[PDB]
Amino acid sequence: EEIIWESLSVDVGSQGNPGIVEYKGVDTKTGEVLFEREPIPIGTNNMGEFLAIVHGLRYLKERNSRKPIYSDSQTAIKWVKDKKAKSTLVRNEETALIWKLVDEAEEWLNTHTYETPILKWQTDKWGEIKADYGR
RNA sequence: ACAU
DNA sequence: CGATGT
Ligand SMILES: [K+]
Ligand SMILES: [K+]
Ligand SMILES: [Mg+2]
Ligand SMILES: [Mg+2]
Repeated sequence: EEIIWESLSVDVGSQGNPGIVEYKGVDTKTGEVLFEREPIPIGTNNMGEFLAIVHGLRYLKERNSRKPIYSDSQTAIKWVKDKKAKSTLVRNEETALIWKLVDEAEEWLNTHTYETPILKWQTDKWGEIKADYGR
């Protein structure tokens, strides 16, 4: 129904899918960019979406913030819930870096706790998520 | 079908 | 139009 403005919003941006993947997190109320991941040469949209949420979890935990996270990715929200990124991307030399980060993100989820609500951004009702890359 |  | 996902 109502946007929770006191929140963190994350999104992926890519050049190709699979392709170059980046992500960022922003203050939903103001759009202030709070973190930005250096581009990863080969990844999928959903791996980036997943990494972005997990990074948000770690960012908020480190700052003792109870803010929820918005993501527009049904897939990544479920992957974080499951603590398991069920990506189809081939594991080979050129995808090594993204798979390393995904493995480490899962590993972090399996060794830490959090109460952060991970909420679906309702793009159809509210427009594009505030962390969108505008491509 | 829905979410990207 | 193509791809990644439930
Ligand atoms: K975009
Ligand atoms: K499809
Ligand atoms: Mg998105
Ligand atoms: Mg977007």
